Amino acid sequence: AIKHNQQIPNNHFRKDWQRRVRCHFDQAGKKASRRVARQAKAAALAPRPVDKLRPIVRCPTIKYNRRTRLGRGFSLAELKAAGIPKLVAPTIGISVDPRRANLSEESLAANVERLKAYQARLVVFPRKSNKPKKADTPKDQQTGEFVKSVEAVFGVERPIASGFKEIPKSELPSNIEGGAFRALRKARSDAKLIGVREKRAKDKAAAEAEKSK
Amino acid sequence: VKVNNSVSSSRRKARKAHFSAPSSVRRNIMSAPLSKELREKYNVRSIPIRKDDEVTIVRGSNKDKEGKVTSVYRLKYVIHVERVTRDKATGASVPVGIHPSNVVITKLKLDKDREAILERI
Amino acid sequence: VSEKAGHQTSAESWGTGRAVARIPRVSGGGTHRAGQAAFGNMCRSGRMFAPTKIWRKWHVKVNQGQKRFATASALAASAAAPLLMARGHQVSTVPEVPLVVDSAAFSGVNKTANALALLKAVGAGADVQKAKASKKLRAGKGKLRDRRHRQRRGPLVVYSAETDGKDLIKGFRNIPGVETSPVDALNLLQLAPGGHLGRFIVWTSAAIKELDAVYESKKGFQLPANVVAQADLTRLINSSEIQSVLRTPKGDAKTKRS
RNA sequence: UUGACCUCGGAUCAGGUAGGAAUACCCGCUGAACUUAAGCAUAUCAAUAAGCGGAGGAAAAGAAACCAACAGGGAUUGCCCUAGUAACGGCGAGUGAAGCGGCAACAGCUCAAAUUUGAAAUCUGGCUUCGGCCCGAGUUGUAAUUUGUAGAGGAAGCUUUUGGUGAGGCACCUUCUGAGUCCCCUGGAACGGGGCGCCAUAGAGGGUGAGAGCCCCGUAUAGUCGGAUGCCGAUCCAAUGUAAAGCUCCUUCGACGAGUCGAGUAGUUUGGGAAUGCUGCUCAAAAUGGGAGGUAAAUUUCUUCUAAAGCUAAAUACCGGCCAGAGACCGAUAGCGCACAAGUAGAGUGAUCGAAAGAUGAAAAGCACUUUGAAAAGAGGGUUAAAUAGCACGUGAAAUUGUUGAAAGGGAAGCGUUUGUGACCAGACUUGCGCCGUUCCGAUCAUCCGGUGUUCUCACCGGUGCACUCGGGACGGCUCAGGCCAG
RNA sequence: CGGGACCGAGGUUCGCGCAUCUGCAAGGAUGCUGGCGUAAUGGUCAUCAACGACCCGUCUUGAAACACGGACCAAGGAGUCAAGGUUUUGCGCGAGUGUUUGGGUGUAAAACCCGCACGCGUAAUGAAAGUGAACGUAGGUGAGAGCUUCGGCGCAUCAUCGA
RNA sequence: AGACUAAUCGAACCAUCUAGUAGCUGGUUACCGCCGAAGUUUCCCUCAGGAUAGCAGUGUUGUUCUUCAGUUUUAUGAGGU
RNA sequence: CGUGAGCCCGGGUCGAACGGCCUCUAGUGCAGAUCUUGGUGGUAGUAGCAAAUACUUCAAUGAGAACUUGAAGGACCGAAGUGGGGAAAGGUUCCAUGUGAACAGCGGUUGGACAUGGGUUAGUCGAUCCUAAGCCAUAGGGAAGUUCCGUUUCAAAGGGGC
RNA sequence: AAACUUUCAACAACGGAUCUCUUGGUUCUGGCAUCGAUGAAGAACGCAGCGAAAUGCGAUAGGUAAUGUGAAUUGCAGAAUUCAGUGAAUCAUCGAAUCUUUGAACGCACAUUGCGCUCGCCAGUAUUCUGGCGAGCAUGCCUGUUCGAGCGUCAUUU
Ligand SMILES: [Mg+2]
Ligand SMILES: [Mg+2]
Ligand SMILES: [Mg+2]
Ligand SMILES: [Mg+2]
Ligand SMILES: [Mg+2]
Ligand SMILES: [Mg+2]
Ligand SMILES: [Mg+2]
Ligand SMILES: [Mg+2]
Ligand SMILES: [Mg+2]
Ligand SMILES: [Mg+2]
Ligand SMILES: [Mg+2]
Ligand SMILES: [Mg+2]
Ligand SMILES: [Mg+2]
Ligand SMILES: [Mg+2]
Ligand SMILES: [Mg+2]
Ligand SMILES: [Mg+2]
Ligand SMILES: [Mg+2]
Ligand SMILES: [Mg+2]
Ligand SMILES: [Mg+2]
Ligand SMILES: [Mg+2]
Ligand SMILES: [Mg+2]
Ligand SMILES: [Mg+2]
Ligand SMILES: [Mg+2]
Ligand SMILES: [Mg+2]
Ligand SMILES: [Mg+2]
Ligand SMILES: [Mg+2]
Ligand SMILES: [Mg+2]
Ligand SMILES: [Mg+2]
Ligand SMILES: [Mg+2]
Ligand SMILES: [Mg+2]
Ligand SMILES: [Mg+2]
Ligand SMILES: [Mg+2]
Ligand SMILES: [Mg+2]
Ligand SMILES: [Mg+2]
Ligand SMILES: [Mg+2]
Ligand SMILES: [Mg+2]
Ligand SMILES: [Mg+2]
Ligand SMILES: [Mg+2]
Ligand SMILES: [Mg+2]
Ligand SMILES: [Mg+2]
Ligand SMILES: [Mg+2]
Ligand SMILES: [Mg+2]
Ligand SMILES: [Mg+2]
Ligand SMILES: [Mg+2]
Ligand SMILES: [Mg+2]
Ligand SMILES: [Mg+2]
Ligand SMILES: [Mg+2]
Ligand SMILES: [Mg+2]
Ligand SMILES: [Mg+2]
Ligand SMILES: [Mg+2]
Ligand SMILES: [Mg+2]
Ligand SMILES: [Mg+2]
Repeated sequence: AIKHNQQIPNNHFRKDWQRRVRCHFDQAGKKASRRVARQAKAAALAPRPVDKLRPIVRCPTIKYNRRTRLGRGFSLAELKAAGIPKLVAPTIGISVDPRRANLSEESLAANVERLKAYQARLVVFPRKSNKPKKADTPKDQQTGEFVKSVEAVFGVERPIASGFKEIPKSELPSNIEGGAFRALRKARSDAKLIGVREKRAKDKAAAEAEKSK
Repeated sequence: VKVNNSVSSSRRKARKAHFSAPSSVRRNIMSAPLSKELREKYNVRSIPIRKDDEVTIVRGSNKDKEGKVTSVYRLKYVIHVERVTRDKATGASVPVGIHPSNVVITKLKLDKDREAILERI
Repeated sequence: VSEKAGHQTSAESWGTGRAVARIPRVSGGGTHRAGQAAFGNMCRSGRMFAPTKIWRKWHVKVNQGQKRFATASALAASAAAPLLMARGHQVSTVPEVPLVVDSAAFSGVNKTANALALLKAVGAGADVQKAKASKKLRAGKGKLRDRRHRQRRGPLVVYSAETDGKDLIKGFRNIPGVETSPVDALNLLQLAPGGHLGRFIVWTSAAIKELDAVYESKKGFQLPANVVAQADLTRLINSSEIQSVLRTPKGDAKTKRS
């Protein structure tokens, strides 16, 4: 029933949609109840922070790898380097992720210093105040000026590396010899023809040359 | 205003609770002020009317008569006062209903349950 | 309306050949509802035309920036004496329109007796008394649902939530028409009620200090420029610059008949 | 002959459990057509309605045989976006996800596969309950260790463990906490109008004989009269190491789920296209093996996980059940079918179908008594503010009808333009402004404060006043204007 | 130069003219007189009279139709809402724009504040691999509102030859 | 006999899918002001309907020494009634 | 008053709320749809109240008597009846006393109507017992399942004495 | 001229519109998670001083016990000793009970208030018959108990 210079419609409304219409009139009511739940959790968890410490991870695609975010938990390699037992970290507010693996020393080193920074500022009360143990924070070190949420203080600080660097003209980097455009064109051609060159190396004539001494 | 999410300010619900109140609830609703002499003696503003209290009518066409209460008739939310009556066609006298808020209690029937009530307030 | 309304029946049309309209009719034979029409907006117990849904756009998304532009305009309009009078406030005894009361006077206004006395002293008594004496009973079915009365709007007290404190609002509730607002909120529904500019505002001294900080904390919003710099057309037209280039009036206000 | 074991039975044997209801939301199976394609058969409607089975306060899913191809993310769920996109489709009509990213929430674990083998260390049941004992289960494997993040065996070092006592601060209900019935008028009755007051952390709401903050219940802040239970910690005081837990180390090992994986074929399903999932049948594996890496196949590499066993709260859905609070909603032909003895009366053999129906008055004060009548009732009389509210009851429209009054009528009436006649009636008009003639009060001007557009004016005060000023009424004269119809 | 009819709009002077020491018939009616001052004029209704007047809605080339619906009255009764587009109007910001998925806060479903990502736009063209917008005052010619130091400059937009 | 199967039979009755679809019939609710048509072209399983162009309204804009014309004259062609 | 939709005022009834102006909002305007629901007309005091042969006199009751009652006369059903009983079905219609309205398509003092009471007695009648056509369990076998088949089968099936 | 027909007004009718209201509906939001073989949901029949329905309840029947409140219920007499009451009420709370016949419905049936069987007590001369009262008797499945079956099978006697 098209009548004029219209855009061809794409309205997927032919499947008795009126039975499955979800209207969010409780958006304000849900928000208030979520805050009530958060307040109750904080009161029960006091003086512990309401959340857990998480590592910095790099986003997993070429579109987002320029930026870092918070991960699920610290890998076992990071925990072992920091000097924290795997089954002790969950009891002191550290998130553990046995699935994650470290393929670079840089990311491992960045997360280890974060673990050591948190460990420095962490106060652990004794399991029974009468007799403190070796690993319990002494009574004098406890002060009472604590923090509410870890992720506020231990969030990402520079998710994307800055691009406002300024250098002296003496330190000006040199140019690519053949031209940066030609460098990209040559790189593309090498990947496109990697199999053709290897096939002919290794050529039937080259094999014939190998065969014919 | 009203700030209590457990209390309604609905006209429809307010009237339903008033006209469907059980006998015990209707007792509290049917209360009258005390006189100045009783107010200063007991430090109480108002209490529910008992059967044998003596009141004085303040409002209506009987607004100066007084006498002993003879019936606290909770179903119609009215009080029957002695000698405050009205004549039928046949000439027989029937009592007229007086709302408790239209009278003032000039004399209480003191009993150890009422005496306890006065101490609580 | 309920989605089942008008459709809780099994009526079917009788068709032609029976000297009745072709509309669906109830079945059975033992009730008044024997052969009565059932479905349709014209029937007695049918359904309404296009039954109302809860999908309707109840809420409106207004751009943040037009809200702030209007709130600034409402505050600016609150600083003009003609706009206060044209609204209907009794400001005949107010010294200056931006009525700013020293915040030290609000020390003991947590009691309604003191708060009312303070408004009378500063010159807001006439507006306060007007609101109290205007309580009427509204006309219509509004009384049935919840809305029983209408009682006019009085002065709006604006304070600072961190310096003045939160005890000010306690003494200003039972006063009819008088309402409070922290300097960092400034609801537009209270600054131009009904869409009419010129609310009578009673500021505290502390709230005036913070008004500049409030509008400099708002990120992404600068105080707007105006399409006209000098908003007074009398001086613009009667200026020596303008009148010197006019090539004399070619006629008069009232023309002689031909 | 007797005693075992295996398998199969009896018993109103001892002790237990299941069914049905409910099903709004949830987990499955089964499963249409109307409709769209302007016909119609694939398609679509729709992996929907109907049907069947099974739970809970949520359910389900869930700790990768994942996503990716990156500098790599890291259980599940939900929202926003991806995206009306990749893709599917008589490539027509149409349908149509997922990775990444931001956020809400956050939590991890238990088995099989090992000889406790110097000691079945395990468990139901009965008795005793006083410690234990006695049958039985079980070696065709119950306890302890181990679950791939590992682990086991080493030998050095470091390190870990239990009971108590409760403030109160929540969560439960429960008693208590402000101010006029002051004067006058209208009214049947003030809750109305006018005046004089008071409370307010309380001017939400309702009732009371009409619009009540102060007549009554409640409403706003805490804090007190109490008591039921179980959750949490802040101070303090008790102890102790059997043989149990970790951490660093490298050598040695390092069991890891089969009619399953996978392949073919058929059906169905999917965006999944040489086949996304599921199911039936046939074939049917392996140990650095296997799966996946979105185009079928052979060859060679690479990346990521470890299927065929299991449990687990939150964010999420839902107004069906229970309880609350609200509305720019409806207002008795509306809103649910039901504001009422409504799933009722009633209809149908039955499955089922299914209404209509609110309002006297503030208070029954619901009409005593007399008289006519067989009686229903009528007429007097009385109640009420009102019967022009009499239970056939708030107000009481129209259609339709009766009486009275006013008109007209030779096979319609109604209607438009225009008069006449008759009945009824609204306006306008009644005088007003000026000048000159009587009787009573303060004007010109100046001083002295105070305001102001800087020269105007208000406050007190000298204005002193009968044909002289100013103002006002009394009675006369003249001019002007003034309604309707006309020459 | 006579006889008659209908009309009097406008509301201080200004003007066009004519006459002459006056003024006027010249940019629209004044003067005098009379009756009544109320149902007398006027209005409504009823009625008679003159002239005229087919029953509405609808489909249709054509309806008063021997085309259909309509006995009468009251109440109810039919272009609504959502998502997605497009053009136009108003508004804010403007190479940016959009707070409200969510978080903080609150007089508590309101109002106020916050920020990362993301959507649209800023770059297109190919089936794709991919490539990716200045010879020049971002060009020349003609027209062009407006401005002009009067010799010229020339926005938007259109036509044309180019890059 | 397409007969009978609860006054129902060339496929009973009940509830639901379901407000099934309908290029076809009927209806579609105040006033005034201004402008004001078409039944024609092309395509269609098209002929009681659509899309398309035409006719119309509204909103504008470039402008407002804006330009042209259902017309005549002069000059000069075509036609085959 | 307005060209008009409409607005305003006076008079009568009535008894508790309502209006103007500026914006916002919509379940917002009726003459029709063989429209829906309710109510009311002309027709119209009209069609009609005509099958089953049929009634009359006196008296009582009563406000009132063609259709109440008693007596007398005249008739009909004419034993495959307009009689005396029952099965199914109905459910108090049975009986007495009393009666305003409504019902008995005319009346009504009468009634299967209305109101208040009363009324159904079993070892011997019937049900109960038996089996018929047939239906349903059990053992089993199908089916995703609601359930279908099976009634003696491919079952360790029961009944009595001291 | 009247009658009749038509029009209007007043009054009176018929009818229930309009106005105003509202212990009702509807939608949204917030909180909670609790049926049943220890017999559920539903059904039938009964129970009040005077009740047909509604509501409530079950032969302990418009209800009992217990707790709290504190003087009623109401259409009439009936409670006035219940007035210090050691306690009214169609009150509120509710932790103890009662709970007819049924119904998943469970001895077998049921269109029957039908037909049975076991134990105990009481009465009739009664271990057997009759009557009254009480407690019982479904199916599937699980663990155990005890009684068995099978040349399935082991050892010994024999
Ligand atoms: Mg007919
Ligand atoms: Mg089709
Ligand atoms: Mg079609
Ligand atoms: Mg078809
Ligand atoms: Mg279903
Ligand atoms: Mg679960
Ligand atoms: Mg997009
Ligand atoms: Mg699909
Ligand atoms: Mg296939
Ligand atoms: Mg299928
Ligand atoms: Mg397939
Ligand atoms: Mg699970
Ligand atoms: Mg009256
Ligand atoms: Mg009345
Ligand atoms: Mg009436
Ligand atoms: Mg009438
Ligand atoms: Mg004739
Ligand atoms: Mg006339
Ligand atoms: Mg002439
Ligand atoms: Mg006249
Ligand atoms: Mg006249
Ligand atoms: Mg005429
Ligand atoms: Mg004619
Ligand atoms: Mg019409
Ligand atoms: Mg024709
Ligand atoms: Mg004809
Ligand atoms: Mg027709
Ligand atoms: Mg007709
Ligand atoms: Mg945002
Ligand atoms: Mg952006
Ligand atoms: Mg150009
Ligand atoms: Mg035939
Ligand atoms: Mg038949
Ligand atoms: Mg239909
Ligand atoms: Mg074709
Ligand atoms: Mg046609
Ligand atoms: Mg067109
Ligand atoms: Mg030719
Ligand atoms: Mg009233
Ligand atoms: Mg409508
Ligand atoms: Mg209407
Ligand atoms: Mg109508
Ligand atoms: Mg009709
Ligand atoms: Mg006749
Ligand atoms: Mg006949
Ligand atoms: Mg015979
Ligand atoms: Mg017989
Ligand atoms: Mg009889
Ligand atoms: Mg009769
Ligand atoms: Mg009669
Ligand atoms: Mg069977
Ligand atoms: Mg006429």
